[PDB]
Amino acid sequence: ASLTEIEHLVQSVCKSYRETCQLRLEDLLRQRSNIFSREEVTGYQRKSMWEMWERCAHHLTEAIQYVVEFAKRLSGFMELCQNDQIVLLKAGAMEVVLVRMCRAYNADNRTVFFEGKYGGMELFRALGCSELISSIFDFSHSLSALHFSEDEIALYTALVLINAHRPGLQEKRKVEQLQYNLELAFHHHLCKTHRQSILAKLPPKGKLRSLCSQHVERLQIFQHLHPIVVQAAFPPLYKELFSGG
Amino acid sequence: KHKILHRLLQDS
Ligand SMILES: Nc1ccc(S(=O)(=O)Nc2nccs2)cc1
Ligand SMILES: COc1ccc(O)c2nc(C)c(C)nc12
Ligand SMILES: OCc1ccc(-c2cncnc2)cc1
Ligand code: NA
Repeated sequence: ASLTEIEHLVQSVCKSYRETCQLRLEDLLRQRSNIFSREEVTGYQRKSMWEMWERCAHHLTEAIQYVVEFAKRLSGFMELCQNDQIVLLKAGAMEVVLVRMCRAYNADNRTVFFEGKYGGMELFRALGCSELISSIFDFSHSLSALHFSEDEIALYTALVLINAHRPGLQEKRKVEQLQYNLELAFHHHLCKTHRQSILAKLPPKGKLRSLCSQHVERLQIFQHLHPIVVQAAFPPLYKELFSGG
Repeated sequence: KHKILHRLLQDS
Protein backbone atom coordinates (compact mmCIF):
# COMPACT_ATOMS: atom_id res chain seq x y z
CA ALA A 1 0.00 0.00 0.00
CA SER A 2 1.07 3.67 -0.76
CA LEU A 3 1.43 6.46 1.94
CA THR A 4 -2.03 8.07 1.65
CA GLU A 5 -3.61 4.57 1.83
CA ILE A 6 -1.56 3.76 5.01
CA GLU A 7 -2.86 6.97 6.72
CA HIS A 8 -6.41 6.04 5.69
CA LEU A 9 -5.82 2.54 7.19
CA VAL A 10 -4.63 4.13 10.50
CA GLN A 11 -7.80 6.39 10.67
CA SER A 12 -10.10 3.45 9.82
CA VAL A 13 -8.62 1.10 12.49
CA CYS A 14 -8.77 3.79 15.21
CA LYS A 15 -12.43 4.59 14.37
CA SER A 16 -13.32 0.84 14.27
CA TYR A 17 -11.74 0.40 17.73
CA ARG A 18 -13.60 3.38 19.35
CA GLU A 19 -16.94 2.23 17.85
CA THR A 20 -16.52 -1.34 19.23
CA CYS A 21 -15.74 -0.69 22.88
CA GLN A 22 -18.65 -1.17 25.32
CA LEU A 23 -17.44 1.73 27.52
CA ARG A 24 -15.80 5.04 26.60
CA LEU A 25 -12.29 5.51 28.05
CA GLU A 26 -13.52 8.80 29.66
CA ASP A 27 -16.32 6.81 31.45
CA LEU A 28 -13.68 4.34 32.87
CA LEU A 29 -11.36 7.15 34.06
CA ARG A 30 -14.21 9.04 35.78
CA GLN A 31 -15.07 5.87 37.84
CA ARG A 32 -11.55 5.43 39.32
CA SER A 33 -12.54 6.58 42.77
CA ASN A 34 -15.62 4.21 42.75
CA ILE A 35 -13.95 1.28 44.55
CA PHE A 36 -15.46 -1.85 46.10
CA SER A 37 -15.65 -1.70 49.94
CA ARG A 38 -13.98 -4.43 52.08
CA GLU A 39 -17.52 -5.81 52.75
CA GLU A 40 -18.31 -5.96 48.97
CA VAL A 41 -14.97 -7.75 48.26
CA THR A 42 -15.71 -10.31 51.06
CA GLY A 43 -19.15 -10.74 49.36
CA TYR A 44 -17.48 -11.73 46.07
CA GLN A 45 -15.04 -14.01 47.94
CA ARG A 46 -18.01 -15.81 49.56
CA LYS A 47 -19.70 -16.52 46.20
CA SER A 48 -19.58 -20.12 45.07
CA MET A 49 -16.88 -21.08 42.55
CA TRP A 50 -19.57 -21.91 39.96
CA GLU A 51 -21.43 -18.57 40.45
CA MET A 52 -18.17 -16.61 39.94
CA TRP A 53 -17.16 -18.63 36.84
CA GLU A 54 -20.65 -18.05 35.32
CA ARG A 55 -20.44 -14.27 35.94
CA CYS A 56 -16.91 -14.10 34.51
CA ALA A 57 -17.79 -16.23 31.42
CA HIS A 58 -20.82 -13.93 30.68
CA HIS A 59 -18.56 -10.75 30.95
CA LEU A 60 -15.85 -12.34 28.78
CA THR A 61 -18.49 -13.43 26.22
CA GLU A 62 -19.86 -9.83 26.03
CA ALA A 63 -16.21 -8.52 25.55
CA ILE A 64 -15.69 -11.11 22.75
CA GLN A 65 -18.89 -10.05 20.94
CA TYR A 66 -17.37 -6.54 20.74
CA VAL A 67 -14.08 -8.01 19.44
CA VAL A 68 -16.04 -9.84 16.67
CA GLU A 69 -17.64 -6.48 15.69
CA PHE A 70 -14.11 -4.91 15.64
CA ALA A 71 -12.82 -7.74 13.31
CA LYS A 72 -15.83 -7.28 10.97
CA ARG A 73 -14.95 -3.53 10.56
CA LEU A 74 -11.30 -4.31 9.63
CA SER A 75 -10.56 -3.76 5.96
CA GLY A 76 -9.82 -7.08 4.34
CA PHE A 77 -11.14 -9.22 7.22
CA MET A 78 -14.61 -9.59 5.64
CA GLU A 79 -13.03 -10.50 2.25
CA LEU A 80 -11.24 -13.57 3.77
CA CYS A 81 -13.05 -16.90 3.52
CA GLN A 82 -15.22 -17.96 6.53
CA ASN A 83 -12.72 -20.71 7.55
CA ASP A 84 -9.93 -18.07 7.93
CA GLN A 85 -12.24 -15.53 9.66
CA ILE A 86 -13.10 -18.24 12.22
CA VAL A 87 -9.46 -19.39 12.60
CA LEU A 88 -8.36 -15.78 13.31
CA LEU A 89 -11.18 -15.10 15.82
CA LYS A 90 -10.79 -18.43 17.65
CA ALA A 91 -7.08 -17.90 18.03
CA GLY A 92 -7.12 -14.12 18.57
CA ALA A 93 -10.35 -12.95 20.29
CA MET A 94 -9.12 -13.79 23.84
CA GLU A 95 -5.73 -12.19 23.07
CA VAL A 96 -7.53 -8.94 21.96
CA VAL A 97 -9.61 -8.95 25.20
CA LEU A 98 -6.37 -9.33 27.26
CA VAL A 99 -4.80 -6.30 25.54
CA ARG A 100 -8.01 -4.18 25.64
CA MET A 101 -8.32 -4.80 29.36
CA CYS A 102 -5.46 -2.43 30.24
CA ARG A 103 -7.95 0.45 29.41
CA ALA A 104 -10.04 -0.78 32.44
CA TYR A 105 -7.02 -1.34 34.71
CA ASN A 106 -5.88 1.31 37.21
CA ALA A 107 -2.09 0.87 37.67
CA ASP A 108 -2.14 3.41 40.61
CA ASN A 109 -3.95 0.91 42.94
CA ARG A 110 -3.83 -2.38 40.83
CA THR A 111 -7.62 -2.51 40.34
CA VAL A 112 -9.93 -3.47 37.39
CA PHE A 113 -13.37 -2.11 36.57
CA PHE A 114 -15.65 -5.07 37.22
CA GLU A 115 -19.47 -5.01 37.61
CA GLY A 116 -19.61 -1.19 38.10
CA LYS A 117 -16.71 -0.53 40.49
CA TYR A 118 -12.94 -0.96 40.71
CA GLY A 119 -11.52 -3.92 42.66
CA GLY A 120 -8.21 -5.71 43.13
CA MET A 121 -7.36 -9.29 42.16
CA GLU A 122 -8.66 -10.52 45.58
CA LEU A 123 -12.21 -9.96 44.14
CA PHE A 124 -11.58 -13.14 42.08
CA ARG A 125 -10.47 -15.56 44.81
CA ALA A 126 -13.59 -17.79 44.55
CA LEU A 127 -12.68 -18.77 40.94
CA GLY A 128 -9.83 -20.89 42.23
CA CYS A 129 -7.39 -19.92 39.45
CA SER A 130 -5.09 -17.57 41.44
CA GLU A 131 -2.03 -18.07 39.21
CA LEU A 132 -4.02 -17.14 36.04
CA ILE A 133 -5.65 -14.09 37.71
CA SER A 134 -2.28 -12.74 38.99
CA SER A 135 -0.71 -13.34 35.53
CA ILE A 136 -3.57 -11.33 33.88
CA PHE A 137 -3.13 -8.50 36.46
CA ASP A 138 0.72 -8.57 35.84
CA PHE A 139 0.08 -8.38 32.08
CA SER A 140 -2.30 -5.41 32.37
CA HIS A 141 0.20 -3.75 34.73
CA SER A 142 3.01 -4.21 32.17
CA LEU A 143 0.88 -2.66 29.34
CA SER A 144 -0.30 0.24 31.59
CA ALA A 145 3.46 1.16 32.16
CA LEU A 146 3.68 1.80 28.35
CA HIS A 147 1.05 4.60 28.60
CA PHE A 148 -0.73 3.48 25.38
CA SER A 149 -3.01 5.96 23.62
CA GLU A 150 -6.40 4.55 22.41
CA ASP A 151 -5.00 4.76 18.80
CA GLU A 152 -1.95 2.63 19.75
CA ILE A 153 -4.18 -0.08 21.30
CA ALA A 154 -6.42 0.01 18.18
CA LEU A 155 -3.47 -0.64 15.83
CA TYR A 156 -1.76 -3.18 18.07
CA THR A 157 -5.01 -5.20 18.60
CA ALA A 158 -5.68 -5.20 14.80
CA LEU A 159 -2.22 -6.90 14.59
CA VAL A 160 -2.92 -9.34 17.42
CA LEU A 161 -5.96 -10.47 15.34
CA ILE A 162 -4.49 -10.29 11.80
CA ASN A 163 -1.72 -12.86 12.30
CA ALA A 164 -0.74 -14.95 9.25
CA HIS A 165 1.07 -17.50 11.45
CA ARG A 166 -2.19 -18.96 12.88
CA PRO A 167 -2.39 -22.74 12.10
CA GLY A 168 -5.30 -23.64 9.81
CA LEU A 169 -5.27 -20.62 7.49
CA GLN A 170 -6.23 -21.50 3.93
CA GLU A 171 -5.36 -18.14 2.29
CA LYS A 172 -2.13 -17.57 4.23
CA ARG A 173 -0.56 -15.24 1.61
CA LYS A 174 -3.73 -13.04 1.62
CA VAL A 175 -3.46 -12.77 5.49
CA GLU A 176 0.33 -12.02 5.21
CA GLN A 177 -0.54 -9.02 2.96
CA LEU A 178 -3.25 -7.67 5.34
CA GLN A 179 -0.78 -8.17 8.22
CA TYR A 180 2.06 -6.31 6.33
CA ASN A 181 -0.31 -3.31 5.66
CA LEU A 182 -1.48 -3.25 9.28
CA GLU A 183 2.19 -3.44 10.45
CA LEU A 184 3.00 -0.46 8.18
CA ALA A 185 -0.01 1.49 9.61
CA PHE A 186 1.09 0.70 13.17
CA HIS A 187 4.76 1.62 12.58
CA HIS A 188 3.79 4.71 10.54
CA HIS A 189 1.64 5.95 13.44
CA LEU A 190 4.40 5.29 16.00
CA CYS A 191 6.98 7.07 13.76
CA LYS A 192 4.60 10.07 13.22
CA THR A 193 3.91 10.47 17.02
CA HIS A 194 7.59 9.79 18.10
CA ARG A 195 6.50 6.65 19.97
CA GLN A 196 8.78 4.05 18.32
CA SER A 197 10.45 3.58 21.73
CA ILE A 198 7.47 1.31 22.71
CA LEU A 199 8.37 -1.38 20.08
CA ALA A 200 11.06 -2.92 22.30
CA LYS A 201 8.64 -2.90 25.30
CA LEU A 202 5.68 -4.71 23.63
CA PRO A 203 4.89 -8.14 25.20
CA PRO A 204 7.02 -11.04 23.87
CA LYS A 205 5.66 -13.36 21.18
CA GLY A 206 4.41 -16.20 23.44
CA LYS A 207 3.17 -14.23 26.48
CA LEU A 208 -0.40 -13.90 25.05
CA ARG A 209 -0.44 -17.54 23.92
CA SER A 210 0.61 -18.59 27.50
CA LEU A 211 -2.28 -16.59 29.10
CA CYS A 212 -4.79 -18.06 26.57
CA SER A 213 -3.50 -21.59 27.14
CA GLN A 214 -3.78 -21.13 30.95
CA HIS A 215 -7.43 -19.92 30.55
CA VAL A 216 -8.34 -23.06 28.52
CA GLU A 217 -6.59 -25.32 31.13
CA ARG A 218 -8.40 -23.69 34.09
CA LEU A 219 -11.73 -24.01 32.19
CA GLN A 220 -11.11 -27.78 31.68
CA ILE A 221 -10.50 -28.14 35.46
CA PHE A 222 -13.70 -26.22 36.29
CA GLN A 223 -15.62 -28.25 33.64
CA HIS A 224 -14.57 -31.59 35.21
CA LEU A 225 -15.85 -30.39 38.63
CA HIS A 226 -19.09 -28.66 37.37
CA PRO A 227 -19.98 -30.15 33.93
CA ILE A 228 -23.67 -29.29 34.21
CA VAL A 229 -22.88 -25.63 35.07
CA VAL A 230 -20.88 -25.31 31.80
CA GLN A 231 -23.49 -27.16 29.72
CA ALA A 232 -26.56 -25.32 31.14
CA ALA A 233 -25.28 -21.92 32.27
CA PHE A 234 -22.27 -20.85 30.14
CA PRO A 235 -22.90 -18.78 26.99
CA PRO A 236 -22.89 -20.82 23.73
CA LEU A 237 -20.23 -18.47 22.18
CA TYR A 238 -17.90 -19.00 25.18
CA LYS A 239 -18.19 -22.80 24.72
CA GLU A 240 -17.59 -22.52 20.99
CA LEU A 241 -14.32 -20.65 21.50
CA PHE A 242 -13.00 -22.38 24.60
CA SER A 243 -14.57 -25.86 24.93
CA GLY A 244 -15.24 -26.84 21.25
CA GLY A 245 -18.99 -26.15 21.47
CA LYS B 1 -20.16 -26.64 14.96
CA HIS B 2 -19.13 -22.94 15.30
CA LYS B 3 -22.90 -22.08 15.23
CA ILE B 4 -22.70 -18.70 16.98
CA LEU B 5 -19.53 -17.38 15.29
CA HIS B 6 -20.91 -18.27 11.83
CA ARG B 7 -24.14 -16.35 12.67
CA LEU B 8 -22.27 -13.27 14.03
CA LEU B 9 -20.08 -13.14 10.88
CA GLN B 10 -23.17 -13.53 8.60
CA ASP B 11 -25.36 -11.04 10.62
CA SER B 12 -24.99 -7.89 8.45
N1 LIG C 1 -16.33 -4.30 33.27
C1 LIG C 1 -15.91 -3.82 32.02
C2 LIG C 1 -14.66 -3.24 31.90
C3 LIG C 1 -14.24 -2.74 30.68
C4 LIG C 1 -15.08 -2.85 29.59
S1 LIG C 1 -14.51 -2.20 28.03
O1 LIG C 1 -15.59 -1.40 27.48
O2 LIG C 1 -13.22 -1.60 28.30
N2 LIG C 1 -14.36 -3.53 26.98
C5 LIG C 1 -13.25 -4.45 27.15
N3 LIG C 1 -13.19 -5.53 26.40
C6 LIG C 1 -12.09 -6.27 26.72
C7 LIG C 1 -11.33 -5.75 27.74
S2 LIG C 1 -11.99 -4.26 28.29
C8 LIG C 1 -16.33 -3.43 29.68
C9 LIG C 1 -16.74 -3.91 30.91
C1 LIG D 1 -11.62 -5.44 33.31
O1 LIG D 1 -11.28 -6.63 34.05
C2 LIG D 1 -12.34 -7.53 34.10
C3 LIG D 1 -13.62 -7.18 33.73
C4 LIG D 1 -14.64 -8.11 33.79
C5 LIG D 1 -14.33 -9.38 34.21
O2 LIG D 1 -15.33 -10.33 34.29
C6 LIG D 1 -13.06 -9.75 34.58
N1 LIG D 1 -12.85 -11.00 35.00
C7 LIG D 1 -11.61 -11.32 35.37
C8 LIG D 1 -11.45 -12.75 35.82
C9 LIG D 1 -10.58 -10.41 35.32
C10 LIG D 1 -9.18 -10.77 35.70
N2 LIG D 1 -10.78 -9.15 34.90
C11 LIG D 1 -12.03 -8.81 34.54
O1 LIG E 1 -10.74 -14.95 33.25
C1 LIG E 1 -10.21 -14.40 32.05
C2 LIG E 1 -10.88 -13.10 31.72
C3 LIG E 1 -12.22 -12.87 31.96
C4 LIG E 1 -12.79 -11.65 31.63
C5 LIG E 1 -12.03 -10.65 31.07
C6 LIG E 1 -12.60 -9.36 30.73
C7 LIG E 1 -13.93 -9.19 30.40
N1 LIG E 1 -14.48 -8.01 30.09
C8 LIG E 1 -13.66 -6.95 30.15
N2 LIG E 1 -12.36 -6.97 30.47
C9 LIG E 1 -11.86 -8.19 30.75
C10 LIG E 1 -10.69 -10.89 30.83
C11 LIG E 1 -10.11 -12.10 31.16
NA1 NA F 1 -4.38 1.00 32.36
